[PDB]
Amino acid sequence: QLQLVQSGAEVKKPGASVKLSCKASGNTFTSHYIHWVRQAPGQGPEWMGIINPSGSGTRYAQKFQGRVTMTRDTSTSTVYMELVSLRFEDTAVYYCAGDYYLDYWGQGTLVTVSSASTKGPSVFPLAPSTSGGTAALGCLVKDYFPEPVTVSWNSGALTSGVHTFPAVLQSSGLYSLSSVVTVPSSSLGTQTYICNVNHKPSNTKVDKKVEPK
Amino acid sequence: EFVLTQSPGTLSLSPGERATLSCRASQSVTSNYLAWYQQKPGQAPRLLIFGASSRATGIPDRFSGSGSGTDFTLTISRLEPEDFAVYYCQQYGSSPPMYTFGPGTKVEIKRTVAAPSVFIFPPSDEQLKSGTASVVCLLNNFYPREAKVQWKVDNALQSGNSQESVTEQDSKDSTYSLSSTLTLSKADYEKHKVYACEVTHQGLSSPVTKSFNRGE
Amino acid sequence: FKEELDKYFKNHT
Repeated sequence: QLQLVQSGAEVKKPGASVKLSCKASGNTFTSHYIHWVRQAPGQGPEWMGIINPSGSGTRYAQKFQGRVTMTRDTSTSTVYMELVSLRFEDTAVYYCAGDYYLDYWGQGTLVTVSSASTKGPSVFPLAPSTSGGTAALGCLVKDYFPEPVTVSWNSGALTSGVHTFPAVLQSSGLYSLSSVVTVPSSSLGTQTYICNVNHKPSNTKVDKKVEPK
Repeated sequence: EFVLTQSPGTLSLSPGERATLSCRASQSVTSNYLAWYQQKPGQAPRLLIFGASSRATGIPDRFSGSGSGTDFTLTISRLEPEDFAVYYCQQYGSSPPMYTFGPGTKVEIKRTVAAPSVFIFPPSDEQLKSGTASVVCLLNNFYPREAKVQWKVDNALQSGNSQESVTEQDSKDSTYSLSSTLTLSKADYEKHKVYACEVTHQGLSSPVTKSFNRGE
Repeated sequence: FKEELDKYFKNHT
């Protein structure tokens, strides 16, 4: 019943600081070592440091010494990690983990370090012959910030043949991705195809009907 | 931070087969403090093995670890569908406390070679009205993951101006899909007529080219 | 390992 619940996603400007929290749930009757581990996009996990069960002692990875501080509040079963002088390279999912061997893990907190402002996506059609009668169509989800966005098709009715690609960070500092689906070319006159785009950081919900041009 | 290598970078195997993953340290691992973690997309890592050979609570018996000195192994006796994932070794130490994850080995599903279906998409009229033009080349349901995409504009080979994205291996047909996007201003896009992407893949006896003419 | 890790933090209680 050892479980950890982390705080919500953060967006910070370069040079600012961020303070993340990690609260134990379930069996909160003893105290455990707590670690912080981060994972940048496309990279493997990187250990940042550890705080002992009482909170009287810490040890940080050399790469983060002088930049990271861990504290804990025994009264609330909560551990905190503060990272200062944020850099572009600090954009990552930050995890807490418990016990000697990182036996159990929180769900992760996304931290984005960027000068960009919250911006909802512009959704454009990827309009649809093929030897097997298979047409490809999709939606281009362009120029949003920050991550993440969600895409569904026909309000979740269409899932077969759907590919929603991982986002790429453009040189503008904004993210872009495409979602595509393959359909029978014969259905292009019978079925309607709508991509449902949800960008929760900007409270933007866009439905886009994709048609042959 | 310890120094670790994992071989191979990618292991391609079928369900039911035995998987052997290797981790090598630059120097002898003090006290055999070597652990193994599993990670799937969108999830935290999961502890499998600690102390070189001790299985963590709740981990199936098909996972086992062995090693000493510089050379350590994780064996999955028979791969189940849920076992295809990335696996990280990790060296740890007590004085001072230090935990260092290795670079990782991806265990993917091997399947028959599948050629990509290729599609090219012109920019929408809506996007063009905004002063921007994105051209998208889609490579759908191919295996293996390796491929080459070459952009040609009025038959001039392009370089350095595209961005690519690849899906995770599909759970049902074990294929990959890839997008390549060329982004141009409306004025730059209107300078040229023929836009093409050419795909090279093991499943293709000859490169496949899809193209369109701006205007038609 | 566990006893060694505890020992590292012994001077801080």
